[PDB]
Amino acid sequence: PADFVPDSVSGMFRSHDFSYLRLRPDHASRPLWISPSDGRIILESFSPLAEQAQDFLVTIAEPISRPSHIHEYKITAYSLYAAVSVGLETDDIISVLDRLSKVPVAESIINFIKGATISYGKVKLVIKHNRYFVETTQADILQMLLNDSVIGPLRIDSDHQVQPPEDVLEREEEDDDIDAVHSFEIANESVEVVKKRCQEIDYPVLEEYDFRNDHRNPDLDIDLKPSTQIRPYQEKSLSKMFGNGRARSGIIVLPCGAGKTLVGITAACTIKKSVIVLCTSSVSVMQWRQ
Amino acid sequence: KKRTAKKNITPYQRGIIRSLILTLDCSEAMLEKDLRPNRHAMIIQYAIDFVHEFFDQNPISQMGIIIMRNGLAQLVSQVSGNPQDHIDALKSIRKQEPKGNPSLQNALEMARGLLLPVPAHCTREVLIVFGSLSTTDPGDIHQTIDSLVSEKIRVKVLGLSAQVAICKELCKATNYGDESFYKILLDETHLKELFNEAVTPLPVNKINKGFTLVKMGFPTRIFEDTPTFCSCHSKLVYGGYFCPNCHSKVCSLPTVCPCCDLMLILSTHLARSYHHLMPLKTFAEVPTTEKFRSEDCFSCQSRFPILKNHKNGKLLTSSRYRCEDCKQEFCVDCDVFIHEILHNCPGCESK
Amino acid sequence: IKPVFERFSSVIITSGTISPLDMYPRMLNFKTVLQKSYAMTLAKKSFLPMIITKGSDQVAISSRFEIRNDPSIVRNYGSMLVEFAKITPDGMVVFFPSYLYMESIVSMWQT
Ligand SMILES: [Zn+2]
Ligand SMILES: [Zn+2]
Ligand SMILES: [Zn+2]
Ligand SMILES: [Zn+2]
Repeated sequence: PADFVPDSVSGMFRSHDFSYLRLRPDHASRPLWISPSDGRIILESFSPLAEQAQDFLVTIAEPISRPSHIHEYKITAYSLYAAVSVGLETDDIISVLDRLSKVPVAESIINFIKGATISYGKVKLVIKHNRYFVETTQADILQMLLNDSVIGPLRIDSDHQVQPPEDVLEREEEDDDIDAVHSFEIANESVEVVKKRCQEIDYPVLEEYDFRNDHRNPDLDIDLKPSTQIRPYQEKSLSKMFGNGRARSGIIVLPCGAGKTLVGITAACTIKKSVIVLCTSSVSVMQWRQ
Repeated sequence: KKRTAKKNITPYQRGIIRSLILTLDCSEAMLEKDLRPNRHAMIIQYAIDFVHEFFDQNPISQMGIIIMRNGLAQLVSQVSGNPQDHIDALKSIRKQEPKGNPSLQNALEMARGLLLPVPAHCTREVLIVFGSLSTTDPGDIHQTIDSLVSEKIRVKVLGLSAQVAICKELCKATNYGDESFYKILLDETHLKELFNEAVTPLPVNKINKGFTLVKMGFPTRIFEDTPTFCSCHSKLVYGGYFCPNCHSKVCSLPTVCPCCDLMLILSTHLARSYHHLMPLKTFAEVPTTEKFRSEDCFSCQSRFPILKNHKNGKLLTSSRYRCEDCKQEFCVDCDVFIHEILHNCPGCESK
Repeated sequence: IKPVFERFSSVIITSGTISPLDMYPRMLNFKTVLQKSYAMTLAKKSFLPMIITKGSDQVAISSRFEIRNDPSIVRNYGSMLVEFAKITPDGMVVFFPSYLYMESIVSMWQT
């Protein structure tokens, strides 16, 4: 498959015991209580940094319980990817959680958090001459691109070309990561192989969508008017999906019938390239259009 | 490390009688989300609390409530001396929701009109709980402010999270120049104490003004029960008071006689006043190592004194905050209680 | 300038803003003695310089791009201005970099 199971891997990390599990020394002085084995975060009223802790937990995971006294924590692989893309420091976040949470930080949970902080939503995909290449702003991205079977083996040793970046961008890697770093140009055949390798070796790359570098695609007959309705969840989802500069292909669950396609229309206008729209059924397609 | 008032330097005069006309703020601004329900709900709740408190401590005054909706000042409680009416009015309002812009000018003019009947010995006042950051005036404002200060009408306002120049001018203007009355808040607890300090009478340094003897008389409770009959609400009420002079029944109150129109009181109101006039010297916190006094409380008998040499613990302080004139100790709880609730200093009473 | 520095002997230069205090000896080609700057000794903060480089979209903004529209920038600035108008009490100023800039910006703000 060309996709990685980790996106829908949410629903685990909830199980513990009392013999092997020791009492967290921070339990004596801990405004919250991050239950690691259960994946929970019992952030009682004693937490003075409750807002920041809740923000960090919602980024990294999904807070299942939000009681009046204390909160709850749940594990979500998609939530883990979102937290990794959040940009917070992994070590600093772990230290803050250990300080606030009375329970000590679990080994498996700590390792998952550390992996998500850098690896999760932090893959390196360099670009040369405004295209997709095998590199990374960080050191890890460049090593992965060099060792990538499709990124490296299918990537030409030339560091970057404006024309190759516009046309060929090992296919047109418009879904690559930040460009203008140490990287080398790649061909225009097999992005399917590249993404298959990324999902197989579990490489969540912070992808973008360089629409202006989509030189092959002429700008389609798009009227870039945002006059359609905008909603708070809609605009925040747009902010999340557009990422930095160029947009990116992503997944966002939305309330259907509540202006779900509005953000999609806005993004399609934003890229100013060839876009198509799909709804459930053709009759439903007409109904949504009307 | 202490947070105490250094000294009270007007312990000679206050306005004992009052006629305070609290004016709320019910306008679109008060609907933002900074205080837990909103501005507005929390405001009205604390307003109820303040009404109870103020009509307790100043039980001889009146009060009227004013809102500011849609740029209009709509009186919601006539100036009256019965707390329950105002309480009910606020109850009613709290279920209604704000709109329009706050028209400070209109509210001011409505007040100035409202307080005309108040006689000379009675003192006027207003308390704007201003919440927004603008006004919308249908006239000159400095005109009104000048009329106000001409009519000897002190004004105190409690802005929300900002400072508005005109309001600062307003407070500085009416209060004989001495600017201290535009206190604005930074926290809910700060707000509670704001209202609390609004409760007391208000001195700064009073100009020499007319001081006037006021006729009033005290009633005597009635006895009969079935003869229920009232001359202030025209009902049957199982027994009340008698004006000493008008000589007509009046349902329970410190109210004004509705027949011959003279003030009625028992004394306990006058006792509250006495408490406000001449308070105590602020209790001093005894020196940590220089006290060498009795190891107990005095009014109470607490065991919270010291610890005798404990590196940092004893180096901290010696809970012996002791009043001056009687020069007897008192634990922190006792001193807080004396200076808050009952003002007869225990030891200073006894000699 | 040269004639006045030739004519007069004791002259002063003063402003609440001059910086750096060496460009002026360079450009105007004149001799000085005391080039001193004074520090605001305050027992309190008293003012909050800031550099709002990124709007809500966390996007770098300026007027440098053009003298034109780019609805991202426009909407960002408009949001900035309106939230300030909500928050500050009476009295606020802005200083656009050039007149045509203001003309276009406000025209399409009214848009
Ligand atoms: Zn009656
Ligand atoms: Zn009478
Ligand atoms: Zn005691
Ligand atoms: Zn005493």
